[PDB]
Amino acid sequence: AIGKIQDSLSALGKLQDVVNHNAQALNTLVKQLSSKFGAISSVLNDIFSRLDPPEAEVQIDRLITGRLQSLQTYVTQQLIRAAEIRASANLAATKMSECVLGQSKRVDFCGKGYHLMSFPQSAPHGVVFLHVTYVPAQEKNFTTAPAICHDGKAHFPREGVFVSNGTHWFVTQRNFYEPQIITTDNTFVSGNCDVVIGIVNNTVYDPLQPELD
Amino acid sequence: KMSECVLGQSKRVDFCGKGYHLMSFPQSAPHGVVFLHVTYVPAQEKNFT
Amino acid sequence: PCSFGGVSVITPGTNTSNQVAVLYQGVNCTEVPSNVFQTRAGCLIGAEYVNNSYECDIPIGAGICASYQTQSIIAYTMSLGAENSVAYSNNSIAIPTNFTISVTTEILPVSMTKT
Amino acid sequence: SVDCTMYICGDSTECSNLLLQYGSFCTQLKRALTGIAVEQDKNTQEVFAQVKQIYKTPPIKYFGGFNFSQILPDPSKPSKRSPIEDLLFNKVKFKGLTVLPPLLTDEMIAQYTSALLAGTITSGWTFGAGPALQIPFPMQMAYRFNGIGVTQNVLYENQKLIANQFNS
Ligand SMILES: *[C@@H]1O[C@H](CO)[C@@H](O[C@@H]2O[C@H](CO)[C@@H](O)[C@H](O)[C@H]2NC(C)=O)[C@H](O)[C@H]1NC(C)=O
Ligand SMILES: *[C@@H]1O[C@H](CO)[C@@H](O[C@@H]2O[C@H](CO)[C@@H](O)[C@H](O)[C@H]2NC(C)=O)[C@H](O)[C@H]1NC(C)=O
Ligand SMILES: *[C@@H]1O[C@H](CO)[C@@H](O[C@@H]2O[C@H](CO)[C@@H](O)[C@H](O)[C@H]2NC(C)=O)[C@H](O)[C@H]1NC(C)=O
Ligand SMILES: *[C@@H]1O[C@H](CO)[C@@H](O[C@@H]2O[C@H](CO)[C@@H](O)[C@H](O)[C@H]2NC(C)=O)[C@H](O)[C@H]1NC(C)=O
Ligand SMILES: *[C@@H]1O[C@H](CO)[C@@H](O[C@@H]2O[C@H](CO)[C@@H](O)[C@H](O)[C@H]2NC(C)=O)[C@H](O)[C@H]1NC(C)=O
Ligand SMILES: *[C@@H]1O[C@H](CO)[C@@H](O[C@@H]2O[C@H](CO)[C@@H](O)[C@H](O)[C@H]2NC(C)=O)[C@H](O)[C@H]1NC(C)=O
Ligand SMILES: *[C@@H]1O[C@H](CO)[C@@H](O[C@@H]2O[C@H](CO)[C@@H](O)[C@H](O)[C@H]2NC(C)=O)[C@H](O)[C@H]1NC(C)=O
Ligand SMILES: *[C@@H]1O[C@H](CO)[C@@H](O)[C@H](O)[C@H]1NC(C)=O
Ligand SMILES: *[C@@H]1O[C@H](CO)[C@@H](O)[C@H](O)[C@H]1NC(C)=O
Ligand SMILES: *[C@@H]1O[C@H](CO)[C@@H](O)[C@H](O)[C@H]1NC(C)=O
Ligand SMILES: *[C@@H]1O[C@H](CO)[C@@H](O)[C@H](O)[C@H]1NC(C)=O
Repeated sequence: AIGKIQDSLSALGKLQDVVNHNAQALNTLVKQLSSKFGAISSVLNDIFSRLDPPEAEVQIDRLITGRLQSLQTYVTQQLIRAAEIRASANLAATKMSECVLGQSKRVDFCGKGYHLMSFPQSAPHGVVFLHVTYVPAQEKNFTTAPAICHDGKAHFPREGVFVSNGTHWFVTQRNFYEPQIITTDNTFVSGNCDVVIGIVNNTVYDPLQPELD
Repeated sequence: KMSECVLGQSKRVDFCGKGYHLMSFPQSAPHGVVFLHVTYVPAQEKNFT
Repeated sequence: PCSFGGVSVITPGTNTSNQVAVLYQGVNCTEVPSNVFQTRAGCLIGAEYVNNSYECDIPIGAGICASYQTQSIIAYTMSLGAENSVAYSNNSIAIPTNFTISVTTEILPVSMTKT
Repeated sequence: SVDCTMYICGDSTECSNLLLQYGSFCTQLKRALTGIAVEQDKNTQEVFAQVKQIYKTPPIKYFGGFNFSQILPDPSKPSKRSPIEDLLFNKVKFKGLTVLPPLLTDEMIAQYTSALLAGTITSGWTFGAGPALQIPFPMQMAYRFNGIGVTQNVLYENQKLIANQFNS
């Protein structure tokens, strides 16, 4: 199952998007220098070469305002985008603690299925989590009952569910089919068989008497 | 909340309603989601030694 | 106002095909200037509308997708998923007798370039 | 979305040519608004599309005494909402300024929420870790009491009380 992971790789679009977004802001920031913003030219030396100071101060001030606005746009977006990568780094740090340094009961926080363990891998500007999960398979249907009556008393399972294979009843654990005989060491007693809806008759075996013959 | 309150039972305090979490049911809203949280709340305490 | 709206081009990628269809958003197909289909979302040109429903391939919008399956390009209503009834009864249970171990990936960004 | 040309100039050729002296400001404006418009459909898929199958409840809507008819779809209403969802939905081209429709319609969200409801009533929490496994509801509630520190006999001897309290 771990071997199949390489086949699925040989995905990381979330990591390429971070690179793309910054490359696009740097390519745009440079391109915005070739704009006249309504001035006679876009080059602060050419203005002087063909114009007197009284009027050149106005033309250069227009270009300065335009390019200063470019920097304000750039920095504002970097702050808004840095908050998003920071929120992602907080999620990755939280999973590093809760998925890798321990076992989590949080649903879907550490993969799909029942969390067993996770292994980290380093990626460029990111982290990859290999989530190992427990998935049940191949179910069968059974008849069940909440309790069993014996000697006029209600017996409830300590852990597990009562199942019937068609002719006999057993106790099983809830996550894997593994039947055992219903005994007095497997169950506990509480109340009488007059309050439980759906209680059924069966035999609960006491180990004491067949030891005493 | 959808995964941890509706598709399971949470032990996180106050995360899935006030009280001991039993279950949740989703409802749709025009631009959001409404959760119905079902909790267990004890009542009528007595004194003991 | 004299009807206006954006124009978008739907393309499978030049490494798949060079065919394209165009949706004129909330434009009637009589006021735009083969396969012409009028939908409540605008005028769809270049795809045929079918009554079947498939898994989404090329997403157009408002529940409609296109695919290269049955080749030109088609417009169809998306399927939502498989359907399944749980065999519920008042005294029946289902318990697994076997299991598998699965591995899945999750990817998270942690940093940008410092400029 | 906003068309920058119709906002700034508004069908004027003298202004439209002047926009060429400012560079690629409209390119930034379209990408900034489009990049956050795509996320809005992703936001709704991640909340509701958390189930692979579209689950249905049995016609015999009756679960150990619990009445769920106010949260399940009611086959006699606009589209297909529960009686409670009807309260939730009933209580709540200028010059370029365009509003785009969502990808998922309200009918499609209702169908995701009704499938989640059917799964948790008939299958508990098993459909989120594999195949949906049926178990009777009274027994689901007993497991859920065990998970908070209450023994299961406390539910089974008081089943009628808990169903009455839930329904009210
Ligand atoms: C249910 O399981 C039981 C136990 O396996 C089956 O009953 C027989 O039980 C006796 C002991 O009391 C064994 O010696 C037999 O070998 C069992 N037979 C079989 C076929 O396993 C019973 O048959 C099972 N019921 C059904 C409907 O399959
Ligand atoms: C589960 O439901 C079925 C009906 O779907 C119940 O079967 C009925 O049982 C009563 C007695 O309680 C009989 O008089 C009816 O004739 C049965 N109906 C059918 C169609 O056979 C069954 O009792 C229920 N189980 C529990 C534990 O309540
Ligand atoms: C389970 O076993 C008990 C004990 O044998 C049954 O209780 C008897 O019920 C019959 C009527 O069906 C009465 O005439 C007897 O007086 C009861 N016996 C006692 C000791 O109270 C009970 O009916 C059985 N349950 C089923 C479903 O057969
Ligand atoms: C348990 O006993 C204590 C006393 O040991 C009770 O305390 C009373 O509290 C009320 C206010 O709630 C005061 O007005 C009384 O003066 C207290 N009584 C005494 C004797 O100090 C407390 O109420 C008892 N708890 C329960 C649940 O009955
Ligand atoms: C549980 O599942 C595994 C397969 O995932 C079963 O193991 C296979 O059993 C067959 C014979 O039935 C062998 O030919 C294969 O070589 C086994 N596979 C492996 C990887 O060992 C296993 O037997 C199943 N358990 C039950 C009780 O059916
Ligand atoms: C579950 O509750 C609903 C109401 O939310 C019950 O429906 C009402 O039933 C009474 C009696 O037939 C009618 O007078 C009302 O008009 C019904 N309300 C609606 C909105 O139709 C329903 O009967 C309950 N189910 C059970 C099994 O008790
Ligand atoms: C536990 O508390 C509930 C109330 O929260 C009690 O149930 C109520 O009892 C009164 C008096 O008999 C009735 O008039 C009400 O109709 C009951 N309410 C409901 C919703 O059924 C219950 O009796 C208490 N349990 C114990 C053992 O005292
Ligand atoms: C269990 O029985 C139901 C019908 O009551 C059926 O639909 C389902 O497929 C069965 N499960 C298995 C594993 O056979
Ligand atoms: C893209 O083209 C290459 C060949 O240049 C081919 O190997 C690859 O499969 C193509 N990708 C798609 C998605 O068709
Ligand atoms: C387009 O106009 C025709 C009449 O010329 C009309 O029949 C049709 O319904 C219109 N389409 C839309 C989508 O309004
Ligand atoms: C699709 O079905 C409708 C009836 O529901 C029918 O009127 C329409 O002509 C069908 N479309 C095609 C392309 O056959």
